[PDB]
Amino acid sequence: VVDPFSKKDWYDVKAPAMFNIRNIGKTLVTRTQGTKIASDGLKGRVFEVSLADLQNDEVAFRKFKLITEDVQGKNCLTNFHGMDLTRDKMCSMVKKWQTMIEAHVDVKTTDGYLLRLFCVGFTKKRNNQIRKTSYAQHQQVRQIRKKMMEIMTREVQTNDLKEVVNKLIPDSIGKDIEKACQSIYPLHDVFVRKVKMLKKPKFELGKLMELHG
Amino acid sequence: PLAKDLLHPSPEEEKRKHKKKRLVQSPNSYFMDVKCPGCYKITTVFSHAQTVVLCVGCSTVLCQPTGGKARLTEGCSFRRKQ
Amino acid sequence: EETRKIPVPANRYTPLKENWMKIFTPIVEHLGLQIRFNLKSRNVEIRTCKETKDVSALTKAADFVKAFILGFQVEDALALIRLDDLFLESFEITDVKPLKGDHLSRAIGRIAGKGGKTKFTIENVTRTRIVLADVKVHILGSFQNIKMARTAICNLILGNPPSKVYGNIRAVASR
Amino acid sequence: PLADQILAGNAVRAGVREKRRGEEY
Amino acid sequence: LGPQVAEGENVFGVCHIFASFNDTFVHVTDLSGKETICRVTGGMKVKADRDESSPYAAMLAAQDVAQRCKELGITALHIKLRATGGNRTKTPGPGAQSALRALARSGMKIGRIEDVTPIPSDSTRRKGGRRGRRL
RNA sequence: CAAGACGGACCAGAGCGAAAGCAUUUGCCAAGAAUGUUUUCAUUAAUCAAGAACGAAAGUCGGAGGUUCGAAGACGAUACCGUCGUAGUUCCGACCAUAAACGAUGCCGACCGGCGAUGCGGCGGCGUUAUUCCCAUGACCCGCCGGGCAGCUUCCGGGAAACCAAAGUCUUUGGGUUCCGGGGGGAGUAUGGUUGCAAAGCUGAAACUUAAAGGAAUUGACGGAAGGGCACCACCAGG
Repeated sequence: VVDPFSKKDWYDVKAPAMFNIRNIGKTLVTRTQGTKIASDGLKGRVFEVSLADLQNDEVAFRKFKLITEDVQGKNCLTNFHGMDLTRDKMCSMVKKWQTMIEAHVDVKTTDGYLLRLFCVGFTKKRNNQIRKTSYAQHQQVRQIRKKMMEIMTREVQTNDLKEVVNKLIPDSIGKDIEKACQSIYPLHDVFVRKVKMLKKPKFELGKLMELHG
Repeated sequence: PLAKDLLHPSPEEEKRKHKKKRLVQSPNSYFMDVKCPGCYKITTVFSHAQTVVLCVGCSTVLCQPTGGKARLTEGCSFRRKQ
Repeated sequence: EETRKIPVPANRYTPLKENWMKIFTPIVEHLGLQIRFNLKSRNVEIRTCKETKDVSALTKAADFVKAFILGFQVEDALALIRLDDLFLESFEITDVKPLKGDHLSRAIGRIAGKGGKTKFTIENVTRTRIVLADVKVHILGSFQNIKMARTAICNLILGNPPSKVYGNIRAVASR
Repeated sequence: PLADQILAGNAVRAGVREKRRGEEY
Repeated sequence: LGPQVAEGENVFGVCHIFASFNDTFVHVTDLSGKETICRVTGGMKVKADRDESSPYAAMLAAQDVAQRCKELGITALHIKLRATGGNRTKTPGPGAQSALRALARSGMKIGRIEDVTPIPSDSTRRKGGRRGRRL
């Protein structure tokens, strides 16, 4: 009987300073009427904004998860939550005559953000190859999978969340795996594809500030 | 075909065949003298050996067994017999 | 300005180059859009310019090349250009019945028939176009003709003989 | 073609039919 | 009324074009998917079960959200197609393609178009039987 | 957040296992083929009754669990369809021993055409790559051998033919060996015996009846069906 949208107000949400573009959009939240506080309803929102909306010249097939947990008077604050891949890229990348290799770790970083990682790799046909298919044998698969697990863990465990997300912008971990596995079997297109975020420590306001600058 | 001297085949056809399917069968393996780089001793080593042959005085490894022919240690010199 | 990205599979690269001269020509003389063939990412980039009008045709331009990606003929793809309300629906064969191995291979055989006669008969009667992937079936045509062709396609893969489906679909053509 | 087949099924054929029916000095 | 954004920049929302076998949902919400704005079904427009899932039903459903959104200030929408998913089909039906073409006629600038279906690693058993197909 | 299910796309001219069967990562356990061998024993071998081991799905007894699906069952529309849902579907502990359990095609051995592709192992060789890699090593390239899976082709021959590199080396008929057939019904029925909690499995006739039963390829009629054409002895608009 009454229009609800006229009662609602807006908030300006922005990404942290680690991207070239900081503003990401606008969010509509119901106003506070004493029963429920608008900040509490904004404390548990997870966003999905692609990478190309954050950087100009970078690629588009990567998606980032941003958790929203703080507002500062028309200044909404965001934090990293996870990273995925676009489904249209993933379906096109899986061809037929090549082997798909998985690897996952449960890595704990230096400031408590326990993450789960997933990686995928594809064998590469050589330029002078006459054979149709390029299948990697099972022990070569296990060797690559063991190498994939150990390189990714040693890149995150000794690091905190600052330079880890700096590695994810050009996918430097994928460039590391492709470079380091040439001795076993030539990989074609290796990428970290899914980042999860299991165990969150006690929330505090200090480390969020240098993330936002 | 249908006329070839099966008693006198060409020697290139013989080494191509399986070792049992030759006219009179003969092994593909051989014995060889190996000079250890760390000594001057001579050791007779089977080409398809399955155990790590050690030097008689140096007690160093000479060959490592593999699926087929033995993999000699790098730096060693070998000469086949006969 | 607006831009769309269209992936191309590796098996579709050969007919895309072979039928290239008849693809960009309707885009430039009649549609007024600029396209490029990005070899580095294997994508077809279609984008606007200063010479384009009729903003409805941008989505039609994306559906133009997407039909050729899935395997439709070129002349069937330009049939989407000059018509205004044509839709494409796709479904896997095992979306309706669990078929494994040899049973799945014979399901594709009943859709085609000897020399594609069963597919061509459904193609000619419902005035649609049907292409067969390894397991996917794509149908392009007007919405009421889709449901008529989908009904005939499903009854083929149930195991009703192609003689009965050939006879029945010609009687339904009288409506 | 699909569009040729639809437009042929939407319009009417016409044209060829010859019907044979029917001074100086 | 509306967001306090100048004419140069546009406000982006998302939509969930959930096109099942029976109707077509057009659900426009915020970037988080938490605050909803407009959601119309196939039963909003035509009171007939014959054209419950028709492209004409989705065309009217998509347009009426588009005239609704322009006084809320949002003239830019991201696209999320969705089929039934799970055990059932994966490619979205013609209702989603109709609604996508319908709401683009309102002149709103478009964002990113991509497919989200509930893709299983593998599902459980099919609703149809061993023998049963659609018909 | 929980509960159980099951491992897409990669997944194939593929691989393993005695068959049934076998697909997320990692650790362990004991197995196995093939290859390589100038290693050891020296005929230790092939084939089958009962017996023994295993034997999909469904089903029968005891527990655990029930997400999904769903025989029976209850409604609604018209045996086809939809909603809900018992037993069952999942695990362990015992039974049952059956499938189009298929190559509708015993096992072991000798001989007999071609090709170029694949999986594993082994050997040999110019070269490209690990940002011209500083020797080896993996990844490709070329060739050869062995054992496999699986194609295409052939006046080797064979066959009723479809077709078969075995279904060939068969009236020019004998390598060794097991099971089993004898025109169609009566009939896997009656009885007996035996195993099984049961359901049922294994073995199993006769009297009588009948001139057929059946197998392999090929079209041709075949009431008709779909397309065109012609006609005021057909119609439309009319007299």
